[PDB]
Amino acid sequence: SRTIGIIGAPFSKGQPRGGVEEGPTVLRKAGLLEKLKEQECDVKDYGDLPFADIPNDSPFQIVKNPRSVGKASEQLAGKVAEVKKNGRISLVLGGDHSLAIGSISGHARVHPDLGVIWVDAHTDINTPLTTTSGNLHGQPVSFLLKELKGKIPDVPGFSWVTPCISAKDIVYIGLRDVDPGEHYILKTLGIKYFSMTEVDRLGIGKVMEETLSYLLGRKKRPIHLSFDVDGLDPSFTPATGTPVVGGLTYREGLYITEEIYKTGLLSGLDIMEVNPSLGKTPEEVTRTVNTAVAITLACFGLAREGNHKPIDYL
Amino acid sequence: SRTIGIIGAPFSKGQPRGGVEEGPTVLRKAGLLEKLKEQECDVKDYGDLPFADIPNDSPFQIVKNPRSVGKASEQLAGKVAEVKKNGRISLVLGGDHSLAIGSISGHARVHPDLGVIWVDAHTDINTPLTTTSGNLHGQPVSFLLKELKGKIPDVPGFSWVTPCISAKDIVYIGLRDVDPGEHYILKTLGIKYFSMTEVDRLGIGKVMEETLSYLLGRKKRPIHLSFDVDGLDPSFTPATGTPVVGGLTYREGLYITEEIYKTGLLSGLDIMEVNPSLGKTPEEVTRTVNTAVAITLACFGLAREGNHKPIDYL
Amino acid sequence: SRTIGIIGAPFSKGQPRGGVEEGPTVLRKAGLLEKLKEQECDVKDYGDLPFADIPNDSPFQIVKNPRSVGKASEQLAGKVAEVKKNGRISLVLGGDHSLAIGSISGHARVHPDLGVIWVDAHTDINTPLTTTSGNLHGQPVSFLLKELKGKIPDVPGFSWVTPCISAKDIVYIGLRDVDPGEHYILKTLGIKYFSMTEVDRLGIGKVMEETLSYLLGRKKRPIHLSFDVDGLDPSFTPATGTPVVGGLTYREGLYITEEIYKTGLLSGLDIMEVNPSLGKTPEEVTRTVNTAVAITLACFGLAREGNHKPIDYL
Ligand SMILES: N[C@@](CCCO)(CCCC[B-](O)(O)O)C(=O)O
Ligand SMILES: N[C@@](CCCO)(CCCC[B-](O)(O)O)C(=O)O
Ligand SMILES: N[C@@](CCCO)(CCCC[B-](O)(O)O)C(=O)O
Ligand SMILES: [Mn+2]
Ligand SMILES: [Mn+2]
Ligand SMILES: [Mn+2]
Ligand SMILES: [Mn+2]
Ligand SMILES: [Mn+2]
Ligand SMILES: [Mn+2]
Repeated sequence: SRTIGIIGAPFSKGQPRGGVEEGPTVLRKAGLLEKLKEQECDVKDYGDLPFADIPNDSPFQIVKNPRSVGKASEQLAGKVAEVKKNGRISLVLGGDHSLAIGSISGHARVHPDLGVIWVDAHTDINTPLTTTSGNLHGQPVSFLLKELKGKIPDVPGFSWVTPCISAKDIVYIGLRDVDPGEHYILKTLGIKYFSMTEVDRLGIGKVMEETLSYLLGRKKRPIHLSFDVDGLDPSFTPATGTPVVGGLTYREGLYITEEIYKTGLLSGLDIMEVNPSLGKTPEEVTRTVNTAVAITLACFGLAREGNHKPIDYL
Repeated sequence: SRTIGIIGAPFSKGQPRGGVEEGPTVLRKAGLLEKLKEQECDVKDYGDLPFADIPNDSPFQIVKNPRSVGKASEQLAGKVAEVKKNGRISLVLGGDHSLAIGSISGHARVHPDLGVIWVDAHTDINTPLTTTSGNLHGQPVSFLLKELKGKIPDVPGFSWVTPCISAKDIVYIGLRDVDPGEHYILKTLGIKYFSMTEVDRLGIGKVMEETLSYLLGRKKRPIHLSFDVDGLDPSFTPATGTPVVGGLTYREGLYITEEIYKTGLLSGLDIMEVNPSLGKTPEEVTRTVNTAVAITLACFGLAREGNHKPIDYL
Repeated sequence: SRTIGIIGAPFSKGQPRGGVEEGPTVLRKAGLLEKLKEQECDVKDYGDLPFADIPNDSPFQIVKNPRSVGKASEQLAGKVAEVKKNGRISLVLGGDHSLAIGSISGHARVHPDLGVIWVDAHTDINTPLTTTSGNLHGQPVSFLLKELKGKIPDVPGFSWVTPCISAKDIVYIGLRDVDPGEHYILKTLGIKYFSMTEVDRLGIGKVMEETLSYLLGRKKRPIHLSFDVDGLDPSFTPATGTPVVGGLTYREGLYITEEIYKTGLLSGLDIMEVNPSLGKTPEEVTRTVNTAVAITLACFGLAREGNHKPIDYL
C-alpha cells in the first residue's frame, strides 16, 4: 500500500502572474485529501510551506527573483526528503514549476536512482544564459542535470544545488512549445522525448510503453512525476500561466497516470501551475482544479475500469 | 437488405429525472424515420409503447419503481420479439436504460445465440443487492446474466424474467464510472470490457477488431447493440442523466457503429438515455439528438467515405 | 532551403457565400509572411491576383458562375507556373476551392510528375453533370483527372484546361461528406483515400506513412498539398462555408503537415476556404485564421518538438 505525504508549495516567483500561489488552497478545497482517503490511501498533510518574503531580490542578469526562487526550492527540498525518509510518496501542490528544482532535489537525496517523467508543453530546460524570459519556472531542468554542470552560472539563491539527474534519467511527454536553445540542448544531450508529434505518431498507449520501458528496462527504480497542468490542452486546464493549444487530452492525461500508478514505483509527485486567478470564468477554474484532482487520484490508484476492495461483493 | 422495426419506449422510471421519456419524440422529430428511408432502408414504425401508470409502487428494499420498470420491460420484450418475428431489425428509442432488460429479453426469444455489445460509461450491472442508488437503469445486465441467477432476489414486476445471456456473450465499450461491486462482478465473471483505458491504450480500430473477433470468431450470430448515449463524451451528448467526462468521441461512436453495420449481423438496437430536458441550452439538446441520430444512421449503412446506389453515375 | 512565393487569390464565385474572398487579407494581417520570415524562410509576395468581374455569366445547365470560376483558375495557373519557374514553393491563399483547378494546373506545367495530397471533408470530385449544387468548389478534381476526360462537358471559361493528374497521383485525407456520384467515381477509379473512418481505424501516424509511401514509394516527386480548412473539425476552423462535424483534430492537421514538410518535397500549397464573415463571433474568426496560419507554418518547417539554428546555443 501506497502511503502519502502532502506538501503545499504556495509560491509564484518563478514567473510573473501571482495567482498560482493559491493552487494548493483551491486543490485542497476541491476535496483532494478527502478523495484520496476515499480510496486506498493513508494521507499525511505536512501543511503549506511558509516562504518568507525576500524583498531585496534584483535580477541576476536577466533571471528574475533568483533568491526567492532558490530559497523556496531549498526549503521544499528539505521537506520532500523528510517526507521520503518517513516512507511516504511525496505529493507537492504548486505553485509554479521552478519548485521542481527543490522537489526533485530532495527526492533524490533519499533515492538517487530516481527516473523523472515530465509532463508538460515546455521542456523547462533553459539555462540562466539561454533564457529570454528570465522566468525560472522555464529553467528547472537545466539546474538538475549533471551534463549541464559547467553551463549554469552561480545564481544567488542556488549555491545549495547539486544536479542529481543525468540526461538518461528523464522522459518528457507533451512538448509543443520548445525554445531554440532548449531544442539544441534537447538534441545535444540526447534526451528521451515524446512531443505532441510523437504522441500523434504513436498513440498514447505506445508512448507510455516506451516511456516506462526506457526508464525501467534496465532496473526497477523510484519514479518522480512532475506534472505541469499546461501539458494538457487548455480546453481541460485553461486556468494556467502558459497555455498552449494542441495539448494532451483529459483521457491521455489519465492514461499516463494510470499507467504510472500501475508500476507501483510512483515515489514523488508534483502537480504544478494551477492558477485559479487566470480562469476567464468560474467554470474554467473548476474545470482546471477538477482535472488536476482527477490526474492526481489516478496517480494513486483510481482507475477508469473501476476499483473494489478485496471482499466478495455478491 | 436491412429491414427495420422502430419501437418507441417513452419510459423514465428506471431513474429519477423525468425528461428521458421524451427521447422518442425528439428523435422522431429530428427526422430519424425519414433519413433512414433516405438511405437503403425499409422502415416500419410500431409506435410508442403505452405504459399504464403503476401508482402503487413502493421501493423494494432500496430498489425504486420496481413494478413500473419491470412491467415496462415485459411489454417491451413482447414488442421486440414480435418485430424480430416479422424479420426486422428492432430499433428501440428510449427511454432510460432499464429497458434493455426487455429489449434484450424479447430479442433473445427469437435469437437465443445473440451477442451483446454495450456502449456506455457504466457497466449497468448492479444487482438489487449491490446497488446504492436503487435506480434500475443501473441494473439491467445483472438480470440478464445466467451466472448471476442465485444473486437476484425476487423483485416485484420481474418474475417474468429469465436470464438469456452468459458472461461470454457481452462486450462493454466505454467504461469510465464503474461501482466497486460492479467491478467485482466484472472481474469475477471475466467479462470482456474495453474501458476508456483500453480505448486509450489500443485505439478504437483495435478495440472494434477485438470486440468483433471475440463475439464472432467462433460462429456468426445476431448482434444486439445497446447504446447508452452517455457512452460518448458530454461534449457530444450533454442532454443526458449521468454524463461522465473523458468519454468516447463522436468519431469513435461513428467508427463503432460503422464497423458493426459492416458485419451485416446487426439484429437489435437500443438508443438510450437521451433526456432533452437536461440540456442547459436549446443547442445542447440539438447537439445531443443530432449525435444520437447520426449514431443510428451509421448503424444502418451511412458511411463517412460515402455511399452510392448500384448504378453507373457517369 | 525552402524558398517561397505567396499568391493571393481573393475569389469566391466557386460557391455562394462571399466572405471567402477576404481569406488572403485576414491571413496576411495575422502576420503569415512575417512568421514565415521568422523561421527558415525566404518569402516573395506575388500579391493578390486581380480578377476582373465577369458580369455576364449565366449558369451552364446547373453549374454556377462558370466563366468567372474558369478565368480565375486560368489566371492563377499562370501565376503558379511563374512562381514555380522562379524556383519557389507556391503558396496560394484562397479563396474558394475551385481555384485548385488553376493551382494544380500551373504547378503541373513545371512539374508534370506532381502527386497531390488533398485534405478535406469533401472529395470535390463532382463533374458538371453529377453535381446537384452547381457550386464549382465542389468540382475541381473532376477537371484535373485524365480518367474523366470524356465525362466533363465543354463548360464556358474552361477550354484552356487539360487534365494533368491520374487517379493514382492523388490521396484524400479527411473525407466525411461524400456525394453518391463522388463515391461512385472514387470507387470506380480506385483512388487512394483515408476517410475519417480510416483515420479512426489506423491513427494519423499510419495514415501519413501509407500516404507518403503510396505517393513516393516508386520515385521521389514534387508534392502539391491542397488544404481545405473544412478538413479540420469546425471546433478548430468554424469560419468556413461547408463545415462538417467529426473532423480532423488540430493535432492531426499539424501532424499531416509536419510529416509532409519533412519529405523536403513540398512543392505547392493551397490554403483554402477561410471565410472570416462566417464566424459567429470574432473569436471564431481568430481561431480559424490562427489554425490556418499554424497549418501553414508547419508546412514550412515549424515543428512541435522545437527548432534551432545550426549554432551551439550553450
Ligand atoms: N520557454 C518559456 C517561454 C520563452 C519565450 O521566448 C516558457 C516557460 C514555461 C514554464 B513552464 O513551467 O510553464 O512549463 C520561458 O519563459 O523560458
Ligand atoms: N452506478 C450508478 C451510480 C452509482 C453511485 O453509487 C449509475 C448508473 C447509470 C445507469 B446508466 O443507464 O445511465 O448507464 C447507479 O445508479 O447504479
Ligand atoms: N458536394 C457538395 C455538396 C453536395 C450537396 O448535394 C459540397 C462541396 C464542398 C466544396 B469544398 O471545397 O468545400 O470541399 C457540392 O456542392 O458539390
Ligand atoms: Mn509548461
Ligand atoms: Mn513546466
Ligand atoms: Mn450510462
Ligand atoms: Mn446505461
Ligand atoms: Mn470541403
Ligand atoms: Mn474543398
